[PDB]
Amino acid sequence: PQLHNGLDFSAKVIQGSLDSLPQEVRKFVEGNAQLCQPEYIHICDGSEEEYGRLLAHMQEEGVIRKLKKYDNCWLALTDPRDVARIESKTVIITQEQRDTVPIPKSGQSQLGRWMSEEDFEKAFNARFPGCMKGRTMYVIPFSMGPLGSPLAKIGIELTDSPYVVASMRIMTRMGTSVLEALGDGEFIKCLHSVGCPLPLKKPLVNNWACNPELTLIAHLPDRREIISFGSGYGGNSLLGKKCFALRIASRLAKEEGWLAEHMLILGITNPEGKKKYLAAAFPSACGKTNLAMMNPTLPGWKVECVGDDIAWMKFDAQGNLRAINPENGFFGVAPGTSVKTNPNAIKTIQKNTIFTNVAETSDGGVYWEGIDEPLAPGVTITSWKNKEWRPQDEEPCAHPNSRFCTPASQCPIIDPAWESPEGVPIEGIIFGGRRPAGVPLVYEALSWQHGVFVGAAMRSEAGKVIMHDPFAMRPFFGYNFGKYLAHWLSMAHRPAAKLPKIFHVNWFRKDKNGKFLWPGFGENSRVLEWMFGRIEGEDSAKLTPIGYVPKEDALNLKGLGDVNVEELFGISKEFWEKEVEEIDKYLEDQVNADLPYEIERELRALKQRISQM
Ligand SMILES: O=C(O)CCP(=O)(O)O
Ligand SMILES: [Mn+2]
Ligand SMILES: [Mn+2]
Ligand code: NA
Repeated sequence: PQLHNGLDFSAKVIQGSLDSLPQEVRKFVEGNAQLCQPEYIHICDGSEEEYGRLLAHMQEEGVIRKLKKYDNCWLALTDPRDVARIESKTVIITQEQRDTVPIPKSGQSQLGRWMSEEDFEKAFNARFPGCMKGRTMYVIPFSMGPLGSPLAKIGIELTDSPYVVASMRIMTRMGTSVLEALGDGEFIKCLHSVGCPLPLKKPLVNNWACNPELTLIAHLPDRREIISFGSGYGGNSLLGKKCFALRIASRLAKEEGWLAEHMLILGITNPEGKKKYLAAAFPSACGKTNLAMMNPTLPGWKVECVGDDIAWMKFDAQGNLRAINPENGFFGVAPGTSVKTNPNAIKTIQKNTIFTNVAETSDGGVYWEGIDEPLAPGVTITSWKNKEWRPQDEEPCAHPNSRFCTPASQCPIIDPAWESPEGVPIEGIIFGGRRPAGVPLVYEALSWQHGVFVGAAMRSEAGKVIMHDPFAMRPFFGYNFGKYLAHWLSMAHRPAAKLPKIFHVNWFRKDKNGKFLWPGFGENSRVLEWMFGRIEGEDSAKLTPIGYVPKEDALNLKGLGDVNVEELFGISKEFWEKEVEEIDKYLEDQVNADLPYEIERELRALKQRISQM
């Protein structure tokens, strides 16, 4: 309907048709075109042609550089103001604050950031009107999870960033077939703008459009909407990555009886052909990608990657905990990725990969701190800041949060079931963190409820600072963490549910001198072997106040040197008295009225067991 000419955006569509879009998709696209005023609308088809052309166009405009050493690899260097997810500008909108975050007893909440609907509407009106003037609005239809999966969920992302389009093609399954699969079904509304309408009011830095001062990443779970403004970077712009897959999804999971978790998924096979799938939640910088793509040292063992970041998990009718990786690629921290640390990642990123904020070598290759391979004499480096770089320099050549964005299918050890619509059966869940002192290499929770507590109690070294990161979900809870705990605990009361064994690992315990007590990397397969046997009901465990640890001689330590098993598995009453006390204070403050009875009980139990040693 029109008395004039200015609501139908059909004349502005440069690929696809508004008419062919499902009713509700058209309304989403058109309504936002009316608001943001793009010059053009491009309905993404996800084709190789679309992709290659968009890359070459970004290359034309100096937005990306081609890396000539590799096969179809690209490099983007950002405005230094726009280099990471910004938690302090990340918010969830609900009617009641308590539905989003528990109300703390003493201080400020570390478990989320609530914004009122009233405050958001003002913030929105101050940002989005006219924001895409002079730019193309790209419409990205994407599936989170295998296209056929009953566990999968579909989104539509509108963006004015070609970089976002290119990265979303890698990180999700996107294009025409998603629109066709969707039909008149429900979808998550994802709206993004770099917030730099043309003509530019402010200087463009490093050909990277962004609006740091107005950056805001919002989630409206009740409206099924993600709305993000001002950042073109990673988690802020690739709206499938954290906004959808963790924040919105955890809330949907809560409603629908499943789990959306910050977990890798791997499949491990023993030398007798028996295969098990495990999930693991680690905070930042704890070797998550390393574990997911591990090359095991133990003969006859195999490790295969399903995913390295997000797990969507639901018990089936038979009581199996079925998991899918909702992503289509890996968005990994580049620095520290070497042949020693992650050889399978090295093989993956050789081809069809977008790199962000890494150094470039003079022969068109990539470089970063901790890459652990020398350059031929003559090969020079250009840093992520587009300046000549030298190993003697005080500044890093790559940004510490620099990234590779690579197709999952390219992983040489990608699991054969990684896109099976039914998902894979999880038999073990692993929590862990960086703890230089006190916390043994591996322990097993005494029960499901103790296991939930272990997840709740997670702390990790960020003078250094040890901080809480329960379930590795601290920046990602879609709703009240106490209710999230209650949601986990409720799984035990599902009849037929086969509850996975819960373990906790510490690869990072140091001796008195500051030296790691565990070699790690591929040797972590020895810990995985113990876990495997424990799931199989093997008598390989010793009871301690914190859970079960390996018996003496239970862990395969052959081929290692003289590993200090005494200091590695040592548990001190003094350390754990302090540990349980600060967990108690943290939970009381941060979770307060919403702490489930069973978590308090697990806490009392632990205090009691420690009091008796
Ligand atoms: O969201 C981002 O930009 C970073 C993703 P991660 O924190 O999993 O490396
Ligand atoms: Mn992550
Ligand atoms: Mn119970
Ligand atoms: Na740039």
